Amino acid sequence: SELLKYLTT
Amino acid sequence: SELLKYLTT
Amino acid sequence: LEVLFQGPVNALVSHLLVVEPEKLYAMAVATLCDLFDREIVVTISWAKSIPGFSSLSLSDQMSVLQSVWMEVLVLGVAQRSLPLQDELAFAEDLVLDEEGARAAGLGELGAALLQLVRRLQALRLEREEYVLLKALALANSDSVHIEDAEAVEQLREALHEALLEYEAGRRRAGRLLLTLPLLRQTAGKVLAHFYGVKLEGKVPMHKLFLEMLEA
Amino acid sequence: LEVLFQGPVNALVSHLLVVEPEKLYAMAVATLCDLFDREIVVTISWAKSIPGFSSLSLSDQMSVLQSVWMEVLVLGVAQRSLPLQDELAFAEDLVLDEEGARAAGLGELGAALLQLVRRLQALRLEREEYVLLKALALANSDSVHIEDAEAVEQLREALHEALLEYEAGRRRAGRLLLTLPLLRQTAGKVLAHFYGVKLEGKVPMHKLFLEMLEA
Repeated sequence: SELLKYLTT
Repeated sequence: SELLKYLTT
Repeated sequence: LEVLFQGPVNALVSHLLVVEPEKLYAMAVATLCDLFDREIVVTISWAKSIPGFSSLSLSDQMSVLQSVWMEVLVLGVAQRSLPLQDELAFAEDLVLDEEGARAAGLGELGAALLQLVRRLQALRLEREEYVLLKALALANSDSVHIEDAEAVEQLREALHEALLEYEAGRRRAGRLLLTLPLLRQTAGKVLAHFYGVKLEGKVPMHKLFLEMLEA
Repeated sequence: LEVLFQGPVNALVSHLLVVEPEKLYAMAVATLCDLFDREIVVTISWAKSIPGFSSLSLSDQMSVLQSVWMEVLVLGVAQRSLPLQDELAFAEDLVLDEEGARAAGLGELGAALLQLVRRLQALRLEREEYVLLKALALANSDSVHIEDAEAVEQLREALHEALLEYEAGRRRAGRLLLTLPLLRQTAGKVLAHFYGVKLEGKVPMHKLFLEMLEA
């Protein structure tokens, strides 16, 4: 989730 | 120690 | 990026050297929590520059990262500490001996970390070898949550092949691979220690760091 | 025995096949404790038949064994479970699915073990490859208590070389080595579970098994 946000940046 | 006994058998 | 697997390996290796994350400063258990949180961010964008990684489904990118992130952080501390003796370079401004590390609330972690460092020192690891090894550890994940096992295996294989191709420019690759079991055990010790810190609830930790500890 | 490193590798490999321990019967957490105690005994005499091992100082033989014994036991369960599906062959008369293993008081260990088993299944490990890999895991110990690091490294190297020589009769060895990190993590999970059983104090355990858990 936080991880999803940095991955899909 | 038990280990020493089986190693030195 | 995937074309780097198709040409000669020197191009791949130079790419991995170029995307190596830059030195981090830390500004004493709360220091490491802050530093580790920031290295996760850096690690995420690093992963994205690994050829093949971004071709995995997002949820598999997620699973890999959340199972290897600490292995990558720990391997970075190790490369930075290779030229030193009985000291661990956590950052440009945070070098710590075993005593220094008890005092920053790390318990026996300093000893565990120096065991890895000595094992890599014995090899005289080159910088080229390190970035291929680091990429290979990413790709050797073993998450229970991986969906396309075949895709992760295929990326693992290309990175392994790159290491082989690199070493042939010839038992040396295997010697490198035989330090991975220790890298993974050491990382799991670091994880267990900081998960213990989570439970105490004294030290505040940022969102991303908590999320990765839960996983 | 050391002469097996000097001739052709087929002789070494046949020696390792001949000294493979025979099938063990188990006669339900106390069952595994009994079985694991007996497999330590078997493992000790197995180690002694590994060329080079007996040339280590006794105290280093001790350190190696007390840091890898569970890796060898776990790798034996894995080879025995390779032809099966979602089942773990702990013994000739003790095969267990994930449910069966919760019931024998193993918690999540069945899942951990099957993760290793699937990773080796993907490789289609041969019997020859397994005994070289098992010997190599012994020699890849990383005990903190090792005195002559150079001697352990030298034995590691010969066994690694044997695997290479074997595979050349050529990325295949490395693929094998990349399952070692998971083998060691899995073994450490099994250890942690049975150390927890020690503390409860319900289940009685034999001397040797307790001694190896303490170490």
